[PDB]
Amino acid sequence: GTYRGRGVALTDDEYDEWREHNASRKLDLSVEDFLMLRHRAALGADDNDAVKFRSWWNSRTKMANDY
Repeated sequence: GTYRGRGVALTDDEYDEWREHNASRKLDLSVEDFLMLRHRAALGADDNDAVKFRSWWNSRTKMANDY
């Protein structure tokens, strides 16, 4: 996967789609946080924020797991 904190630009879609994540989940989250949520979901970590991200994002998009 990508990274976090290191000026992460993330894969092309998901970063832009994070701006949508901000909208849809009615939060005001930074990309790093997003990248984590998707990271865990995509890769194989099940931290609840990431799983609730998964649930929401995978009913609609189902991302582009660092593709």
